[PDB]
This record gives sequence, C-alpha cells and structure tokens, in this order.
Amino acid sequence: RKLCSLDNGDCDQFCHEEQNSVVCSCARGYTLADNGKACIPTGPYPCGKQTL
Amino acid sequence: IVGGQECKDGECPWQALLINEENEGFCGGTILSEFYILTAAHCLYQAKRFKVRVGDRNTEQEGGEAVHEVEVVIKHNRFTKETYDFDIAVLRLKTPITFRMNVAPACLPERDWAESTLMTQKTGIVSGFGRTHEKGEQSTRLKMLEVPYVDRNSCKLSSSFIITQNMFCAGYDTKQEDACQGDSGGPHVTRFKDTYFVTGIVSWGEGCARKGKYGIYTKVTAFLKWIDRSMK
Ligand SMILES: O=C(CN1C[C@H](NC(=O)c2ccc(Cl)s2)C[C@H]1C(=O)NCC1CC1)Nc1ccc(-n2ccccc2=O)cc1F
Ligand code: NA
Repeated sequence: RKLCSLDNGDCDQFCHEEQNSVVCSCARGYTLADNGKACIPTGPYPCGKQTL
Repeated sequence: IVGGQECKDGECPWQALLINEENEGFCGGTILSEFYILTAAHCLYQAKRFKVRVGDRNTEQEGGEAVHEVEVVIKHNRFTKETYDFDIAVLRLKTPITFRMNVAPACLPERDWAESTLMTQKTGIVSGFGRTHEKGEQSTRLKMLEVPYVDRNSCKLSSSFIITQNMFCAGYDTKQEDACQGDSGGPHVTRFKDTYFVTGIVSWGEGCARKGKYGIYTKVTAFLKWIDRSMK
C-alpha cells in the first residue's frame, strides 16, 4: 500500500512496488543500505556522481 | 551546444568525444563503464576510423585528457539513415578508462522506474563540444544545457520527419538553446537526487535551436536491455 509515486517510496534511487510495499534498489556500483532506502557507493567513482 | 554554459570542473564527467583521424571531435558519447561508451549509430558513418577522448573540457588547451582506441563497435542492427530510427551503438574500448576527475560513468536506470520517474521530470541535461550555432563552429569548451522534456504529441506536430517511439523530444519552441552538429551521440542525462542517469542520446534536429523545432534524442529506456546485452 506504499507507493513509489510519493517521495519515490523514500528510496534514493530505484523504487518498485512489491506485495503492497516498496522495495528500493540501486545502480551497479552502489549497495543498498541496511535501512533499505539509501544507495551507498562501493568505489570512489560511482556512476552518475559528479567528480566534485 | 547552442546556449547553455560551459560545464564546470567535475560536472559533466560521463561526456566522451569521438575524434576522427584529423583529430577533430565530430560526435559525443557517454561513458557507461571502463570499457564501454554509448553513442549514436549515425555517428559511425561520419568516420571509418575514429577514437574516443575522455577528461576533456577545452579542446584549445592540452592534465587528465586521454584517448582510447575502439576495439569493437556494436551498432543497432535496426538503425538506418532513411529513418534515423534505432539510433544507438555501444563501443568497447581496447584499453579501460581509469575513472578520475572529469571522467566517470553515468548510471543506467531500470526501465520502468526511469519511465515513471526520470522521463516525467521537467528537464534533462544534454552536453557536448558541438557547434555553438547551427552554422557556427564547434566549441573548444565542453558545454551543457538544461532541456525541457517535450510532449510526444507536440513534437510530432512540430516535426517534418517521423518521430518513432524510440525517439523523444527535448528543448524549446523559440528559445535559442539546443544541441547541434558535433553533439550527436552525446549524453542526455536526468538527475534524480544528486545522481545522473542516462535518459537519451543526442540524435538529430532540423537545424539547431530552430523556431518550432526541438532536439530529437534516442529514447534510452527503449534500449536498456539492448545496451545490457551489448555490454556483456
Ligand atoms: O541531418 C541533419 C543535419 N543537422 C543536424 C544538426 N543538428 C543536430 O544534430 C541536432 C540538433 C538538436 C539535436 Cl538533439 S541533435 C544540424 C544539421 C546540420 O548538421 N547542418 C549542417 C549544415 C551547415 C548547416 N538533420 C537531420 C538528420 C536526420 C533527420 N531525419 C529524421 C527522421 C527521419 C529521417 C531523417 O533524415 C532529419 C534531419 F533534419
Ligand atoms: Na526550437
């Protein structure tokens, strides 16, 4: 009953609705955080991040 | 890029440039990983021999800029100049890119999430060293430009050529901002919470920044699986 259409299901990146709930996921080079929402880069040049 | 601004350090790191033999960039690309560049299939017919540069922002000063030979070219088997449909290709490099300042890959999104979340944003970002006016000269500087997603129906009306479901339109009706010649093959990316995802490939336009005409981009969501397979 949770939705990706509200604040992206609180996901940092990908959001899908699964069995009336949200499941977050992340692009390659990122691991989903224990909280199941955040995407944690596994190297210093993760995709989609400006090299600031 | 017509209008927009120069990318600041670190801001457009997934930008790649296709350079012919006379060492001049003629198309852009997008870094997807250490071995692979995303580009437009139609760029392949503007050079039999070309290489890929990364890390560049000013072609007038020459550190960190680096050239890579292409090992394998994977053109979409359904591309054709007659239609410009399926305007997509992946290049494997012979030597891997080392990621560093101004050199990093953009993210491939999951398809359904990108359709419902990235493609429904207001704007995406296109970037290139292409002409800074339709008849102008290519820019020595890497530039970027925010472009509004334009409704498929409007673009069809606006267009003298057939817009397929593998294309989308972005840009402005009258405002003098657009991609242009030399930007083709380069990135259209959409930011979602500080992360940039590949959403398009600069593909074509009737001129550049023309009134009543928009930029036409390869719709990456239509080919997320094809890229995947091409990269394996
Ligand atoms: O071939 C060009 C050439 N141009 C492309 C270029 N503009 C762009 O590439 C883009 C603009 C916005 C985006 Cl996004 S890409 C400008 C201009 C040029 O090179 N002039 C050179 C001449 C000295 C003036 N445009 C083009 C390509 C393909 C198609 N096309 C589309 C669908 C079906 C068939 C077809 O030919 C239509 C076009 F108008
Ligand atoms: Na226009």
